[PDB]
Amino acid sequence: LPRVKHTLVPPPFAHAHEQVAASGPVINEFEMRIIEKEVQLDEDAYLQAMTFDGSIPGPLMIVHEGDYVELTLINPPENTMPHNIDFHAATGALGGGGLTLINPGEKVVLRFKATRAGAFVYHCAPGGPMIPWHVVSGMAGCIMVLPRDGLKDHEGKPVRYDTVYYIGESDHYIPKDEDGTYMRFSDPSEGYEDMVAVMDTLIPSHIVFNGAVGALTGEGALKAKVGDNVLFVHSQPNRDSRPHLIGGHGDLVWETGKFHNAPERDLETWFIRGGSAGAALYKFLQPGVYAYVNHNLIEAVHKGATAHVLVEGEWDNDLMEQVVAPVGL
Amino acid sequence: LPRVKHTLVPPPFAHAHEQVAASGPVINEFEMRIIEKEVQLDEDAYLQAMTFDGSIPGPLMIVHEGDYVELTLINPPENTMPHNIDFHAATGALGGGGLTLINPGEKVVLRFKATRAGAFVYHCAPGGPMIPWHVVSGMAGCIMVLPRDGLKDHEGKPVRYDTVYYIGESDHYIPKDEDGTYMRFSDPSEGYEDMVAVMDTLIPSHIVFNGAVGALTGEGALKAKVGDNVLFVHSQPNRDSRPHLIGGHGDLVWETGKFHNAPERDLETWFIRGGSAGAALYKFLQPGVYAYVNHNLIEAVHKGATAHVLVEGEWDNDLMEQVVAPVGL
Amino acid sequence: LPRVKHTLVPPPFAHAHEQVAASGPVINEFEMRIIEKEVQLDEDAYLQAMTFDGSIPGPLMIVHEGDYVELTLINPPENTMPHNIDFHAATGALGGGGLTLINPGEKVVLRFKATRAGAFVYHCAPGGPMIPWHVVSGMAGCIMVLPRDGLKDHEGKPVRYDTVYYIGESDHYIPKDEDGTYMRFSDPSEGYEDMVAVMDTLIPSHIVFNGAVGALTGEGALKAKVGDNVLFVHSQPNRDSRPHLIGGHGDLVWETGKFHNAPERDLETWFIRGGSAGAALYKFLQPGVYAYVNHNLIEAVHKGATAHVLVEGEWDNDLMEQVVAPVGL
Ligand SMILES: O=N[O-]
Ligand SMILES: O=N[O-]
Ligand SMILES: O=N[O-]
Ligand SMILES: O=N[O-]
Ligand SMILES: O=N[O-]
Ligand SMILES: O=N[O-]
Ligand SMILES: [Cu+2]
Ligand SMILES: [Cu+2]
Ligand SMILES: [Cu+2]
Ligand SMILES: [Cu+2]
Ligand SMILES: [Cu+2]
Ligand SMILES: [Cu+2]
Repeated sequence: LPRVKHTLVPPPFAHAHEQVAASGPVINEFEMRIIEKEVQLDEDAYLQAMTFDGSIPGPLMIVHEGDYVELTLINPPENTMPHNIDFHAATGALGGGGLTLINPGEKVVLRFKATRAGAFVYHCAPGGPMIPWHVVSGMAGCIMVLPRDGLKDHEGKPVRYDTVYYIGESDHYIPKDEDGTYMRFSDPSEGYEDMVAVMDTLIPSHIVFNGAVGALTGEGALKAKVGDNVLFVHSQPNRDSRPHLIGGHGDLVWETGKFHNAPERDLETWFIRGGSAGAALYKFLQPGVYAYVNHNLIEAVHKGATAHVLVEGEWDNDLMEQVVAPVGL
Repeated sequence: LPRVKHTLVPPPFAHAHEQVAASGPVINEFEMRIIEKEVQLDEDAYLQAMTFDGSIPGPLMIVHEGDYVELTLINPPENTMPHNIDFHAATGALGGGGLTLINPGEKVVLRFKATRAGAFVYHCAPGGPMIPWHVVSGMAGCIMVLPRDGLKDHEGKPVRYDTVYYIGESDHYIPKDEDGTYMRFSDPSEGYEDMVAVMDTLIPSHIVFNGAVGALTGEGALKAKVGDNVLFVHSQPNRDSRPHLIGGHGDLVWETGKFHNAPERDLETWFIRGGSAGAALYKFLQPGVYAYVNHNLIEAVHKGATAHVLVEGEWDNDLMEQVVAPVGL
Repeated sequence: LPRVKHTLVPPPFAHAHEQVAASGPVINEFEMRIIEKEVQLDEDAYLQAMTFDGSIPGPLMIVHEGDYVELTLINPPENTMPHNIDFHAATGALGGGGLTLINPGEKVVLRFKATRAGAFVYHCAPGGPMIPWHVVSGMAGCIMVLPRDGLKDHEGKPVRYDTVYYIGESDHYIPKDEDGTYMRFSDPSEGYEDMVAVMDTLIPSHIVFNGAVGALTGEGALKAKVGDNVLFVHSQPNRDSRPHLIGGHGDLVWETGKFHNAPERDLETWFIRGGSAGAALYKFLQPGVYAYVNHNLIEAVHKGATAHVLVEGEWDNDLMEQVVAPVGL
């Protein structure tokens, strides 16, 4: 088999790829470096993060069904924790968790066959209580396994996207000092017991896209043009989400994320099961600002789960028109 | 195009309509008036509500796929807030939110084309933090866009309902005084900061059908007869629900709510994604009292999410029979 | 019609049955005894349980679509509560609830026709507030109604399992003494008011498989061999779950649980709606330890929702291989 090396791009973007496989099965080589660091979630709020390649989420990997994935995972010596990786895309050894546990200052190389098409979470899962703590510290990402013959719709005809954005949603449990302010810590372990108490309540303090409140707004706002077919791949490794495109729809949605399943059409809001990634296509019809949200609007607005899409193009009054502008009674 | 004016009926009922379109595409004219008022949720519990037409939920609008909807929205001068409307049925301008923001004492007229069949939430969404607050104050409703050729089942054959009921479920976050009693306020704004703290916990104090605990029980109990095919359209603008008909089933269920998708059959309980409306048909087989619930039974019973259906007709012992009555051991 | 008597086996196992019906419609006789008892949920944590046959969940009953089910339900005189049973599999009388309410020291015999294929919750539901309390005390179980002609896949071809395990997930609301320790009580009623306060927060203290933390680990660990097609039937009577097989997938999944619906394939995680039971088949490919979890990993690890599967067989390096073992940088 040919081998193909890849250079990962941080989310929400995607490394280069073909939808329809150019070749026969290949071996896909990726490398990631584990990075522990405090990140800023919001104006007043920080997280002792544990990341794949410095990002929340970890970067998107793309391959085709029946390729192999061979990943060099590196845990640099300044890190304080063992770490590993579980690919939900993979068969055996706890998704690879059982074969990839590395200490600060080790590497490991795992190969699995991508026997199943879909977008799949991958996350760290060291063992027992370390499993939820590491995930809720940001250590999760997504791999997308495209059918060899590109995407097909509900009746088997090819559909093609012009753009893919990877939206990684994550819940976090930032504990608070006696004064009601979020706590800062020097390292993750110092934060461990107080994070646990928050985690036990199952109420996230933040729920964010691409690692921070507003990360996908302002300078981070996603971009498209009328007529673009955009694929929105959305992961949530630990808790449910109900993605909605305000002003738009899901044209084709695989909310359970697996491309050989029939997608649903015309959805207003769909459902991402915690522990999973889903995918929705939408072809933009109208220019202007859109917002992509978790539709528990408390989660979208008070917790952080809002992204913006800026869309240029010609407006169509047939689809919508302000007939009479805001006027006195 | 012909224009058709409609007189809205408050939920759970529906204004008059045809399932199969009588005509070609038409323009559907609706008008609603925004009403802010304290409503009573339960014996000891009140809400500073913000409503479309005085009801929680806002009334059901019905049209056919490819019609237009032209809505006059009015915000009377005694109201204290700007308000707007986002139709999830609509394409562009944040579902119409961006073109319908009106101050107390203004109106606006929005037209959109109903290009997509299904039941869809519509809700107020003024901007930022006002978005979740206004929704959780009751400002949401549903529009149903029926395929031109009526409803079809999993294999494309026509199915027809004899009755539709619109069940609008809403979560609310009523804050409490120091003594553990729910607070009352003079206006919504006075309640804003204390409601926010409750909202941040993501735990609703109430979760109600048609605006109040027991609203669809007693005098409000829904009604049918053995042999009636009833469509139960169920909205939840902000939080998930898991509707179940006790004693019954969903014969055909579009839990994501969009009629061109294949429905599922024989369901015991289905799932309404927060931010969405779904629909289930059931043809009654047995007379007697049924309960329609959110099947987190804590939500159904402690929070308010229970409705009753009273069904008359002949009992069938073949389906169920008490073989031996309650007798001593 | 023939009558067939059954001897129930406690979960996670299943009484003997045929997948494809041996005979024409029959009458299935079952008997269960209600048992109230304190059970141990975790090292430091007990529940005033109310059970069908002494187990959480109550045992799995299996029949074929169009059979009848005739159940003798017995409430022994040492119990302190009335109790009843609602089969979600059943049509009329609140799933049988309305015809089966028995006092301590009575029995009742209910017959219903199993007109609908799928796995269905059955639970106690005495009336009003007793409904959620009795369920969250463990009184729920599952009945599985197999199509007469066995299971079929997405395109109608027969699929056959070698093993079925019934995984019953339950949320519990164990209140705590002033010192932060879980309370013990002498009887359920003594615990009623303090459990209620916990229930009102909607945050479970425990969320367990087969009635206790670790119940399906260690000596309880599920077992299979490479090449076994295992059916995992998973119930949750009151709250949602997101089952995931770590190291595996759902080959065919009916997450809403009803076998005449098309299953989805290749799922990483699926969704069990509170108030329902779902089913997933998986044919093991790799030997070793797997974990079956609720993929809110806080729920899986901090709350109790983890089971283990121990699988023997030959390892396949084509599916996965540790290319380079854990080595220094
Ligand atoms: O396949 N997107 O360039
Ligand atoms: O319609 N977006 O909340
Ligand atoms: O279409 N119901 O009268
Ligand atoms: O079966 N109704 O809770
Ligand atoms: O049908 N399992 O022996
Ligand atoms: O991939 N199991 O958390
Ligand atoms: Cu880690
Ligand atoms: Cu996982
Ligand atoms: Cu408003
Ligand atoms: Cu919305
Ligand atoms: Cu009971
Ligand atoms: Cu039930």
